[PDB]
Amino acid sequence: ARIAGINIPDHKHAVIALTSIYGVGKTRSKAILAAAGIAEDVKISELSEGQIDTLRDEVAKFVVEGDLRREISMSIKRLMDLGCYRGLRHRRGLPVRGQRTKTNARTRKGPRKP
Amino acid sequence: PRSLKKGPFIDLHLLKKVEKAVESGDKKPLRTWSRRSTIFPNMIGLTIAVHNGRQHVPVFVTDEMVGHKLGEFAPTRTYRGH
Amino acid sequence: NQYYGTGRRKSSAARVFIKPGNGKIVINQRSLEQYFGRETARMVVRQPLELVDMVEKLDLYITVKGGGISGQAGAIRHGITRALMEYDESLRSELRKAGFVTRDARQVERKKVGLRKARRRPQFSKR
Amino acid sequence: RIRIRLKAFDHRLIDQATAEIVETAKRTGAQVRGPIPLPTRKERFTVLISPHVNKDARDQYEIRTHLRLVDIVEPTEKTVDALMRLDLAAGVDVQISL
Amino acid sequence: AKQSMKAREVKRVALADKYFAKRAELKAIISDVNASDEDRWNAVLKLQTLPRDSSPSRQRNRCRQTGRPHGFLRKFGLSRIKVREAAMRGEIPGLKKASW
Amino acid sequence: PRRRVIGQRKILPDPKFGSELLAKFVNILMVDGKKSTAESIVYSALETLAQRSGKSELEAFEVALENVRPTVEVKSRRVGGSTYQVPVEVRPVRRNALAMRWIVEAARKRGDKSMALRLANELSDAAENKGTAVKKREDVHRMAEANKAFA
Amino acid sequence: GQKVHPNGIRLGIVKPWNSTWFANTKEFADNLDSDFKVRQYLTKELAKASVSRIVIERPAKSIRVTIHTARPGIVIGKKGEDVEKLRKVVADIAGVPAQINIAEVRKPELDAKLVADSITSQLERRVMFRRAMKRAVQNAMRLGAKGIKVEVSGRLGGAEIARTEWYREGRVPLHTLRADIDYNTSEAHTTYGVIGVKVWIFKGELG
RNA sequence: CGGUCCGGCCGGGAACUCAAAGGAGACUGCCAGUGAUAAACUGGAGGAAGGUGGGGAUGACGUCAAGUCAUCAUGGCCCUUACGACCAGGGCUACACACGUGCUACAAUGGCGCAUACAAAGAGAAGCGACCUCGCGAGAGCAAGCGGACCUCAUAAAGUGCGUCGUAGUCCGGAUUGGAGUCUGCAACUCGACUCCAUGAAGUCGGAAUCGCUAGUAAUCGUGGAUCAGAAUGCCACGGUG
Ligand SMILES: [Mg+2]
Ligand SMILES: [Mg+2]
Ligand SMILES: [Mg+2]
Ligand SMILES: [Mg+2]
Ligand SMILES: [Mg+2]
Ligand SMILES: [Mg+2]
Ligand SMILES: [Mg+2]
Ligand SMILES: [Mg+2]
Ligand SMILES: [Mg+2]
Ligand SMILES: [Mg+2]
Ligand SMILES: [Mg+2]
Ligand SMILES: [Mg+2]
Ligand SMILES: [Mg+2]
Repeated sequence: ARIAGINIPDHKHAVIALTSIYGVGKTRSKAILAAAGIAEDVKISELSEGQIDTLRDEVAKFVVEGDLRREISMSIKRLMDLGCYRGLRHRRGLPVRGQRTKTNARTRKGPRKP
Repeated sequence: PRSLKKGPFIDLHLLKKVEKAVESGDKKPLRTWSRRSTIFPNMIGLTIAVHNGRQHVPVFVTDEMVGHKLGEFAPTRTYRGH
Repeated sequence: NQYYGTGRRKSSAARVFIKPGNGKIVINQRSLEQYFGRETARMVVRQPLELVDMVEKLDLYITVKGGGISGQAGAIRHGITRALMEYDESLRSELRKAGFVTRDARQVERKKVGLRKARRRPQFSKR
Repeated sequence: RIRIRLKAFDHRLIDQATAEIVETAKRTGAQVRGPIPLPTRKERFTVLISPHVNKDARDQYEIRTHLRLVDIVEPTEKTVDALMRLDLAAGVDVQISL
Repeated sequence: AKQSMKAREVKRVALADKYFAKRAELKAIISDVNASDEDRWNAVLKLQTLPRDSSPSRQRNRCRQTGRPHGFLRKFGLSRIKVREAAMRGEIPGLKKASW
Repeated sequence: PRRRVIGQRKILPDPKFGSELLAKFVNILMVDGKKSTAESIVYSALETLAQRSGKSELEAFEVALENVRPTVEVKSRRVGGSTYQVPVEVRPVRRNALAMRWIVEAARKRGDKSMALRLANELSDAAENKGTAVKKREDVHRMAEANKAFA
Repeated sequence: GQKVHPNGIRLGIVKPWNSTWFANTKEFADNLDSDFKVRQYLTKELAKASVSRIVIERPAKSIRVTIHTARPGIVIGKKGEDVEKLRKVVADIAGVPAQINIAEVRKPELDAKLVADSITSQLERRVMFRRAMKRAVQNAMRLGAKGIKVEVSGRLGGAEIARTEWYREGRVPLHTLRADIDYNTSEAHTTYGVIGVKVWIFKGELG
């Protein structure tokens, strides 16, 4: 049960199972399923090889898994290089998107030390 | 951000100044306050001194800085550490 | 002749038209089983009837605006009770005992400035 | 045919005025479909009673805008004329619409 | 507020009144989907050039007695406090201590 | 209630069985004012019990309650200064209620999947005295018993 | 500070509104502003003339300003030249063609506002505040108030610490909504700053 | 009641809901007991409502030289080619950190998916903006209607009925961040909201401690308003469940 690199859960329903792939969430999974011609309810158990192949192909059509990671990462790197406000934020480990830092930055800040 | 129908914003004065600079090709960093202005392709190569409230931080305009606003490369707050 | 009663409970305003013979409950041009999916509401609607003599003894065309489900049901019940009273008048003894003539005066308590709801005060840090 | 809408803030005043208007209508012509009560627009304004801080302290004022529909459906020449000039006005907004 | 602030507000109001149509037209042009790009750009430029105090979104609704930049009410055009003062005195028509 | 010794509110009896007690139980179970879901769950539990026990729907429930129903529980005093956990013979109206609450708590605690199922299981345990509610009851009794010194 | 304004709490009950008119959400604010301005003008002008309650009623795009004053003769002047000037200025202020009525305040010692004004005046011209208050109380009693309270506050006789003194002769039921609690305030701008004079005149119970 | 587009939509009808205006009704008035034969209390009937029926408004003399000279007024002092005024940009959104008040969660009384029922209260002409078309969606285009019991915001959501997930850091959770966008507005970099796709932290009910609430209350579910171009998990209201 491999698709676009990584393994997919054998028991889980396709819509959800697909979501395991980095670069597909729910909507994209659904789209993929539609493209294939498969229902959402079916599992990877009771799913044919030919059927799988089509799905895989569909997935390939999107920028997914390692490629996506490479892209996003690259963007971040570029930003950092630029030294744009966003870049600066990224470098510091502070909220990029314009949040308060006085309090509640703990995701990007990390778990508080003192 | 800004709508695609509305067209990417640039401060008029800076646009004019930039044009002049490009026309001449004379270098010499442009004093700018309008930080709210998308950098253009024509702005690449120039140095623009973007205001940060206090001073005009000189940003050498690279090819990668285009769709960004000027103020992005011109940090206003001067924080180091606690 | 249409023996009738106005029924209100919470924000609902039911109006119950009783007619003798048989027993079909029409709520907003829909059945009792259709309109109220919940059993409790149905029970409440039927309660007064149960208390009094009814099996196939009087039909009841009713319409209710307002409120939710439970409130609506209550209103309907009230209306029914009223109708019964109008019909007979001697049924009040039983109805009174039940606690059914009583229009349930409980409306939602207004939200009050300072308080987050009717009574819930905000959280109190003393120091 | 004649749609007369009375808007006012005091209810007694509007009732009196409305009554007067109805009287004017009836005598001079015909028909008149009575003072119809329309829903009172209640305008809740909550304001900080205090000049500074003390938010839980407040005054909740309202402006009850009372509506009255007269509705006349027989425009006699004498009668139609009369409602514009003769009626007079206190603190009421009268909107006649044909 | 300061007298100065009030004056500024007044000026802004005046400018809006003046330029409403001039700037409105520009805005319309900008909006226009079935229209030229260059024209749109020009319009935008013009708008930018125009005095900013002529933009209605640069007006702060102040209390028409005090000039307060807060606690505003549009029904009355007043500061909350001023409304209260008026309300008590009977100087706002129909307004009264509401309870329910 | 410093002054106001008052009459308690008269709940509507359960729609399916006409049981006040059952209604009360359902109410106790309920959270977020979701009687509808809660009552359904309760019903399901009852059904399950019936399937398992084979006696009845409500009788079984009653039996279960009985085995988690505390005869005596503890209550504070502080006469001189230190603690005195005086046992008190709890009132029969309250007694049922307490038991119900305990049962609910047990259900909440339990590792089974559906709430209703858990509740049913708890009930079964009570009937055969070996669940969590029963344990709690036992503990309470013990507490009372120890402090039977004070009376 | 926690006394609801006696006028305001009774505004639908036993008190008339000063501004008595209708307006939609667009113009209402404007109208209010106009009223304020005209009130201000009258206040400034009819300061010597003992004015109490200036009532504004505007039907059919035209103001009707029912001024209640203890001296009509001084506000009227000769024939209506005094009035005319006032009326014209009101019109100018507002926009609409104005009117300006001048109601006589018989028994001005029972009108609260007038009393307050008098007290303030006394304070200004450098008399014993307390004495003045007492006098006011007496006058009200004489004239036939069911009861009166008056209350001065802050910088009384040039005292550094701010005292708040009040005489309440008779019955002055502020909680009773049906009570005609005619209330008003006035600020004396003395050499030692403001002395703020409140006064409540329970003229009678109503039904 | 007649007619059928099975829509109160149309003749009509003034009943019912409903809409306000004026009333009646609740006062321990009546019966019983207790109590000094008093007040009253306990109970009872009738009554929709019962003992202040519920909720509000209503805050005594004063207290804390409490808060506010940044609403406003105001004594005093002080600044007066500056502590005044205009502008642009920046900041008030900073972030080792500590506290407060919220929201969202940790899940199966749940989520997700489809179908379907039931509100109340409001707001709205530089406004609200159906229907129709485009747009996955935020929204865009055309554009009636309505200063509004008419039209619009606006399909209430919990709920209910089927299906699925089967106790996992999961189809829970949504933070975060990357990309693409939409709208507002001269302008969204600092620094808006919302959308789409992707990403999918912590978190598995919380130490000491601690708060709210006695009924249509808490809890929960949504909905509106104000200010406001835009921008609420805040505030102010509204009903549902309970
Ligand atoms: Mg994924
Ligand atoms: Mg609620
Ligand atoms: Mg000033
Ligand atoms: Mg603004
Ligand atoms: Mg108060
Ligand atoms: Mg009282
Ligand atoms: Mg500036
Ligand atoms: Mg701040
Ligand atoms: Mg709004
Ligand atoms: Mg999820
Ligand atoms: Mg973890
Ligand atoms: Mg209480
Ligand atoms: Mg807004």
